[PDB]
Amino acid sequence: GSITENTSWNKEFSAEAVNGVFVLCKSSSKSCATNDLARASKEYLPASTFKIPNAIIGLETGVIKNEHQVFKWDGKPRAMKQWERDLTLRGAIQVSAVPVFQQIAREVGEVRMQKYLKKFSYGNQNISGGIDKFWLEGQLRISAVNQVEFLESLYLNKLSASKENQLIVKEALVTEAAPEYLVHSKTGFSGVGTESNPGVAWWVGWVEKETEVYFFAFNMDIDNESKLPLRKSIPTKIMESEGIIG
Amino acid sequence: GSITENTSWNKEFSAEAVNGVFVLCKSSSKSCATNDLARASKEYLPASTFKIPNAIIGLETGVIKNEHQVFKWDGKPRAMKQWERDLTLRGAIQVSAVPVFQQIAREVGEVRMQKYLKKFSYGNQNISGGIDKFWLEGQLRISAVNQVEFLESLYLNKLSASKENQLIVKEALVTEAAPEYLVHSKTGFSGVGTESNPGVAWWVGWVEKETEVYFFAFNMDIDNESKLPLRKSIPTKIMESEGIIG
Ligand SMILES: [Co+2]
Ligand SMILES: [Co+2]
Repeated sequence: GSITENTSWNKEFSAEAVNGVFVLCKSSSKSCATNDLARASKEYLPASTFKIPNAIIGLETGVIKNEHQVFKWDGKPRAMKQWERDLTLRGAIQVSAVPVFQQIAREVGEVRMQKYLKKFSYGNQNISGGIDKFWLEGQLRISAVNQVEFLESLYLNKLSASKENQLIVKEALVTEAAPEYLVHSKTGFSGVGTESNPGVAWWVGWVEKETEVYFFAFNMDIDNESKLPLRKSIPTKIMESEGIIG
Repeated sequence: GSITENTSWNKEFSAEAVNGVFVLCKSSSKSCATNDLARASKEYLPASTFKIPNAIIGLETGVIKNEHQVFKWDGKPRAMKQWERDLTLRGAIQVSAVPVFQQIAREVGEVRMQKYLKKFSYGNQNISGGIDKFWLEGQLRISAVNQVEFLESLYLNKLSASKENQLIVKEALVTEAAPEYLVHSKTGFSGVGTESNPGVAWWVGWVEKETEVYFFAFNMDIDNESKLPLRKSIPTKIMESEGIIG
């Protein structure tokens, strides 16, 4: 494949005073475009975007029984109110109920987790810092480019997991459905960090538009929760401008 | 396997002077609610709702290679401009590209087609009169209740087909995606026939709302295409009133 830097998208970033990068790749031509080649290769905490490989591994190892698996709430308090209730896989993925996936990771275990991340070529594959924390506040790091490569393998069912489990996770990732296109995506947010070293916000996934497929990965520095919506609005505006969605 | 009449839905029909039926079943098809007990089991030509079993059979027999199958347009005139282009499986289903599925049917062949419709307990299983038009103008008939049972089996991956192939068709059927739910569905429209012998319009599928699932099937007599949008608005209004979608 190839990648080229462009500038026609910069306006979307400057208008919101955002420091970030968008990587958009066209499947048929194996061609990618980005506003920042440097940042496209910089690696950041996956945060909730890790729910994608975590879900696949959970299914492949049997921790997650099947597509109809219901994650029953133990009634015990949770960081969020929307996390306090029974959830399906898609439900757990969207409200991004950390507790549910922390449990999954713990059951998967360090040896197996390490094994699949190697097979998935997932970022720096560093899971040190707590089996249930590495993707949240640990050592794991991944770039936007690596995100799209990973998502393409998932789309093509080429990851080291059953076709069935990859299919299950892909449908759970459906976020927008239109007659002409289907959007599979996942958000991520590590936190606000500081102004010196801000946290990171993500939005990655792919668009099946007509006979074409567009893989995308977006990330930005964030030191204030009020800016969260930008993780989706900026790349959405870009893809709308490209005539892919909207 | 009970069917219970519900009078709180009739208003949606009478308000539009529509003769039809809506069948809704929470959790499973063994207990369903409907506005018309008799019509709920009355069988009608499936029209394009037949694309669901046709797609599954196409995949099972290998006629449809896999999930990424592209159905190429030969450049010859098709009934709708929206059909004159290459299409993916979901693309063909969403725009209801009849010629794509007619070719799938021809390749499947009468022997295999008959075998699978028997396996799926699909309506009266009558495919006579022409392998590429039995669901369009032939003698094949299926009721709203049968549609729900068929869709339920698909949801549970209980049809006589690989889990992989059922998953492929289920994603291609996604028509609405919201944070709290996903709607899998397919429309149908036989034509307008006459006033004395009206055609039929369908909207069948299921809603995955939170940890619950609702299977539904709607059909109505129709002799004027201007009334077609009602196949969706009436059942949508009923499910919105039930607090399922919207
Ligand atoms: Co897809
Ligand atoms: Co589903």
